Amino acid sequence: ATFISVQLKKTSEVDLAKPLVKFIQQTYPSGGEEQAQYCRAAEELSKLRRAAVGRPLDKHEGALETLLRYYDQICSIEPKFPFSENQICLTFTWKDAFDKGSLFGGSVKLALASLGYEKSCVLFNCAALASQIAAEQNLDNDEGLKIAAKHYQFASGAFLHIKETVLSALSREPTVDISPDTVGTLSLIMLAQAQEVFFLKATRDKMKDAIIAKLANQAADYFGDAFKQCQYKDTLPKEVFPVLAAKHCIMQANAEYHQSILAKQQKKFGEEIARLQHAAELIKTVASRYDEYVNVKDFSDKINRALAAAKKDNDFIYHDRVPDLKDLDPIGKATLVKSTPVNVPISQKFTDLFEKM
Amino acid sequence: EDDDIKQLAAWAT
Repeated sequence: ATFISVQLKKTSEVDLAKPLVKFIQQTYPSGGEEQAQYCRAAEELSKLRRAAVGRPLDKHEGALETLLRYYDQICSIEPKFPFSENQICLTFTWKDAFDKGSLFGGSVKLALASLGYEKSCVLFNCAALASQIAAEQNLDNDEGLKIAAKHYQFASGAFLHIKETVLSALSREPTVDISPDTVGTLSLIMLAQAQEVFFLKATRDKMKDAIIAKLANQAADYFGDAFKQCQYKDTLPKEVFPVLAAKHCIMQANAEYHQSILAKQQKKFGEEIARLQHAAELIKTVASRYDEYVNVKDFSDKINRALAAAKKDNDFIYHDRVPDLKDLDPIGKATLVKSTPVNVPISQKFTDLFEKM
Repeated sequence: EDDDIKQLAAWAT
């Protein structure tokens, strides 16, 4: 399985409790039970940070909901202790998800006394965990399919939220990993993989080849635009560009292949041959260029078996003219996929620890 | 066609 997922951002442990504890007892004089119970809920919050961003990595829904709860909580804490004018000192330290950093001294780290920056990197990890769970699904299983489609759309929409938001939410120029350009490209990639899940669902359910071709054609568009975003950049890991380039051509070929079954059904045998020749050319390009990244052997065979039978019978029986590609109609496009908006709360059965305030 | 997209889309919910 050749799906792209994103590694989690690392962060050093922080004592969330103390800098809040003291900032509570300033505007809460009664140091006996009621108003100093926010100081115990602030203890649960520090515990939540360590649970969300501290634990050994769990590629499971349990870890994701923790991460999402913590995002939700941070959004609820921003008005309580007005963070626009700085009066609290709390410094979060996050390492860049992709930048190795020169081994000639230090990785790429950014420390910022900012709720804006923390919730950005948190949301990044929600997106990146969602992407990893999506990619580990069993796509030869209908619930596996449903999980992937759901997690890719979540993540896509979460990267997009950061894109729109990072600059405003931070004081400094962000790290590259969360900059709008990197995170806009990740968004598109997750959206591409979500579309491809719909094509795999449609294929599995043996739906109408016309529909299946339209969903593959739209996947090809999303994969095309993503690689063209990586073409002059070296931010993402080195497998990403060639996997996207190949999926672009793998998807155009699936589009042509399913369109050619529609054509055969309609007895347009010349057009079948023309579409199948297109698909074989595309797939031969991926086999020769992207052999390290994708295994395209059985599709090549399916296509070749079909092209050979098609030519034989056209030559012997039908004698249709094989059209030029530029004379064929365009395959349509069907998108079944969107970037899930981030509207807190995004966690299940969310309770604001500081809802009294 | 139009209604087979509809059911794919609603499966995703």
